[PDB]
Amino acid sequence: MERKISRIHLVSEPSITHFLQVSWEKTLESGFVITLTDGHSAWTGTVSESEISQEADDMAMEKGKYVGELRKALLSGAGPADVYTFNFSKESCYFFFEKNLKDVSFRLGSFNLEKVENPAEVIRELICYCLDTIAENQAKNEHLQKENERLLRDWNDVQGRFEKCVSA
Amino acid sequence: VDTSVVSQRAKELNKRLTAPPAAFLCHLDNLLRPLLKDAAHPSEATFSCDCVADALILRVRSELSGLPFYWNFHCMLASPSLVSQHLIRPLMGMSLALQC
Repeated sequence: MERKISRIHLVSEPSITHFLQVSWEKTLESGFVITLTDGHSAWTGTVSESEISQEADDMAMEKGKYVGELRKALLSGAGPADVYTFNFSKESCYFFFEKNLKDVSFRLGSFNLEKVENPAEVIRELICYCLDTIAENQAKNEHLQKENERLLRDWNDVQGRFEKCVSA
Repeated sequence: VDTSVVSQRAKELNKRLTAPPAAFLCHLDNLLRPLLKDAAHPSEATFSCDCVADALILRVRSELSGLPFYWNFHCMLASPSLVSQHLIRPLMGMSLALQC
């Protein structure tokens, strides 16, 4: 099970950062669960494989590149030469993301979200995941730092002995 | 073709594209001019032709930023004056110049 959190600036209110989390089972192809949270009230929704396939077919492009574009869009994988635009309407509960290009936008995709009735739980879960991840990464970093210190000491010692070996 | 027809056709074919006519024509020029000026260019632009009683549909499929871009030319048989002024008279002038 995989999850990715990204920051976004909705064009409707371009002054507050909203946080979008995408959770998928084994790959982005199978489907995913999208949760968009603004810190007070959040919206959640589910997208199945069938919707992705239909969107790809209508878009008139191969599935691989459509999945690549989705990954580069939602999963913060954008490179330098690409600017995207996300849109959300709360009154209609509609979400859609497009790709801007020199005054030419392309409606890459569109989902529908249904509000969650207790934002506290989802906010708490997201913060919990973030804290757990930082803890685990810190553990790994400290471990490999210790390993490198040990190995460097070993290398110093062995080369020091090699000098004498060659001299003799 | 003028601007309104371009905008209508662009909305129809490219359902998910939303651009002003000026930008669309600029992109079409950037897509076509490289091929017309010189071949063997490393650009993705496939062409096809259909036929009807009189008309010809020239279909252009390409990609910009890797995303699809379709256009169709609905060409009707050219008027006698246009064919004359563009082929018959210039070719006669060319022949006379080469003879000189």
